Amino acid sequence: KAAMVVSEEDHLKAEARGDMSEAELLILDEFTTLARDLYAFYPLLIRF
Repeated sequence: KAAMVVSEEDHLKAEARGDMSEAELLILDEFTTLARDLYAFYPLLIRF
């Protein structure tokens, strides 16, 4: 998940043309999802 979101972000940033902050909003929702997944699993992972 982290790899995909970061890679789409990098491709977006490379393709600077046109209105991009919309796709950045979509990827920021995806990143909020990803950080939520991290704060769901990584606490148990750290404890383990």
